[PDB]
Amino acid sequence: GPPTSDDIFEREYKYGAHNYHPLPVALERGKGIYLWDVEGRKYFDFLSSYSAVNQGHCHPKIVNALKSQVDKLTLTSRAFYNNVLGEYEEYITKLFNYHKVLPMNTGVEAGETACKLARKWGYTVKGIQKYKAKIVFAAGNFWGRTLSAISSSTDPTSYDGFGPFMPGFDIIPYNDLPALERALQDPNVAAFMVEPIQGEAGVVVPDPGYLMGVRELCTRHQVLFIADEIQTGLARTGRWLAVDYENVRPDIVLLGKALSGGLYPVSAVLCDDDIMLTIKPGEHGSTYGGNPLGCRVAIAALEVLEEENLAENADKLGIILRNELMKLPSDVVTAVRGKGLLNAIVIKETKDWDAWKVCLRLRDNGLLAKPTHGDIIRFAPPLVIKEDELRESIEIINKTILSF
Ligand SMILES: Cc1ncc(COP(=O)(O)O)c(CNCCCC(=O)O)c1O
Repeated sequence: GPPTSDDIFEREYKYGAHNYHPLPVALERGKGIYLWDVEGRKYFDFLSSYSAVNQGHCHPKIVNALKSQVDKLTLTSRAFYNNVLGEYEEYITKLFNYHKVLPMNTGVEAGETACKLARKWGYTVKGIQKYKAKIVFAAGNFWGRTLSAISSSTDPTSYDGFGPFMPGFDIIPYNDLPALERALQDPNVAAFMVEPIQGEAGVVVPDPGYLMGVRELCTRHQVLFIADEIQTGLARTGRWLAVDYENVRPDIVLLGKALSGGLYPVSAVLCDDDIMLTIKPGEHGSTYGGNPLGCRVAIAALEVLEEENLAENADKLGIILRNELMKLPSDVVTAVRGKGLLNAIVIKETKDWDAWKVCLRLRDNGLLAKPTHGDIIRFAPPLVIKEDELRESIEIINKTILSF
């Protein structure tokens, strides 16, 4: 007989690393906004694989692209050309209006690529002496699990026990233009990297004008503005890029997640020639980066986001969702924040009542969500959700919260 949910749990515990403690639910199927476990139970997905399935689970067009390409050609490596990569590159660089794209697989690789680009540009264009180039980050940032990524982190669970740490990474508070100015007084600073909204920190939305400030502060000090839109980009927040809300053009744009609809690890780094061309042949790459299969999947995913106008959907439905969430009692839900379909609530955590328990009961009532720490619950359903479905999921969130 097929394994039960408990069987799945014990098997992963026995033969898999304990680097996660996931919400006890064992899914075997997913489609659109919905997930199904081995017992056949139906659930709303309100995490969307950290925006990777903005298009919903197993969106037919992207599945068709994957299936059509998998029979033809999947991996030539970059020692030779394949026929798809140039097509994808032209499409995506004209969609976001940058000169060039460097393809990688995972989001952390896009971040690493951005850091290498920043340092090369600093040494070779800005004249920073080797090796004194600094990159500034914002506290609460998350951009991966490599040693470099955790070296920028202020979250002890990311970095504790994994040092020594990468030099040249300065940290300043988020949503703090004066701190950024002070930091950008150092001429050896090559770049400032920042999330338009801090996802894993708990959907931290900075104040209006922060992004435009950052653009101005980077421009005035000859510092590269790196926007990590891996979670916030691709329709999730109600625009194609979150930075669009303030009409800001970063120097480097990081893409991932929804770039494939969950079908293939594809990330992208976008920038103009004066930054991209600092890296010469043989100095950077990846085995699977830019393989034809991922490129087909990515073209399809981006087409889906454009054709179904998922950005406008996310904007309208996020308005509705936050409105309904504000009606929860302030004595139990202390805050609701977000943009588009990236939202979170903060609950008045107690010794006995926390966000984990809330997510357990939400699961019990057919809605899957992720708690950050003990007091933050993310609400981020796929952008294909309908209003009638969004309501009903809201009705589950209510009832669950007011059950405690
Ligand atoms: C803004 C932002 N940029 C970059 C990244 C890095 O993306 P990778 O594909 O996990 O390396 C993230 C990582 N997201 C992680 C959640 C999934 C998990 O840890 O299991 C992010 O949030």
